[PDB]
Amino acid sequence: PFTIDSARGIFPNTLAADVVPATIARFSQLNAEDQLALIWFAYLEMGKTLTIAAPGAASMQLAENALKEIQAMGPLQQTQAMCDLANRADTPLCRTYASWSPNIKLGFWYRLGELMEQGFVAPIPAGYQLSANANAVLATIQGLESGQQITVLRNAVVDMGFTAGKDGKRIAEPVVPPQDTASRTKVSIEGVTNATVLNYMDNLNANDFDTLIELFTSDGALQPPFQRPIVGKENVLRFFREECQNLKLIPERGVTEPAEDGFTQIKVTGKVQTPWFGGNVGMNIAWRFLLNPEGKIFFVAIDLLASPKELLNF
Ligand SMILES: CC1=C(/C=C/C(C)=C/C=C/C(C)=C/C=C/C=C(C)/C=C/C=C(C)/C=C/C2=C(C)C(=O)CCC2(C)C)C(C)(C)CCC1=O
Ligand SMILES: [Cl-]
Repeated sequence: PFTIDSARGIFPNTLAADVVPATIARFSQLNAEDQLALIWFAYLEMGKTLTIAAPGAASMQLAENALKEIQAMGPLQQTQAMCDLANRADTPLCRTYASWSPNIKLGFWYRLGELMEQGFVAPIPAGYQLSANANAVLATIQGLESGQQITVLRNAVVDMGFTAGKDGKRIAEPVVPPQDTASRTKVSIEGVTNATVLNYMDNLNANDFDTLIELFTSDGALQPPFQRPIVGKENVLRFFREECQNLKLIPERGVTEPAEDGFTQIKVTGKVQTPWFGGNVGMNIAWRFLLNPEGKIFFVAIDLLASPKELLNF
């Protein structure tokens, strides 16, 4: 209850799926052309059983100029551009890409994937064989749960491009209006009646970010899977609006314990669906909340769990 960074240690029994950042770190080592081929291979294979939702209209408009620029290039330059992104080279295209929210980056690649499939953008060379390191990276990915697989792909997409500057322009999709109060569902969590936790889940499921942020302490933080804590209301609200639209949180069960100085720690496990996959992928998630004496959120971590055996009382 003293520092955000120390709160990261609550519920240390929770086995997170650290194969995901392990696998990203291996992937990130690879030659850029192998990075692109590996993801193309993983995307095609995944596409046999799992269809990516179409990118939204707003997102596509925001990426349109950059997409058109690539499509207008000669094939060799197309491949160079894609390699630039994967290598995190400093180019205008890479800087533009880095200004984008994850969803806009994902929609940019969705479009390129389609164009590569159709042959209008330079495809991976015919009969391309992955490097030794890359083949093993792909094998690891394909052995993971689908929730882990899609998190690897997202993290690979988000990592591309080049950031120059701390206060650079941030482009995101427009913010959706909150769900009308009448049509809102309420979660039920075995063992957990805590109104802060329940309001957290319900407000996020309604896209009600302005209500959600009011649950947090001024200095409070939210820690997304495999990322550092996002600290303070401005940054946490920004993150909700840019990256947390249209989720479906399906918490199942939890456990509630005292913490130092009148705090309460609560762990919840359940599933989450992203709008990119809907009900076809349920990620196994834990939430770990540290609530202050008045019930506001000082810290919440969201963990992708190593396996379903990590869900409480499987
Ligand atoms: C790149 C590339 C390609 C294309 C690749 C493509 C098109 C790839 C597309 C990949 C896609 C669309 C991946 C989407 C992943 C989304 C996830 C993991 C969302 C998780 C959300 C969670 C857990 C949120 C949970 C949360 C909860 C519960 C909270 O309580 C608080 C909020 C928080 C957010 C933390 C080609 C195929 C063209 C080949 C070349 C190439 O390189
Ligand atoms: Cl998402």
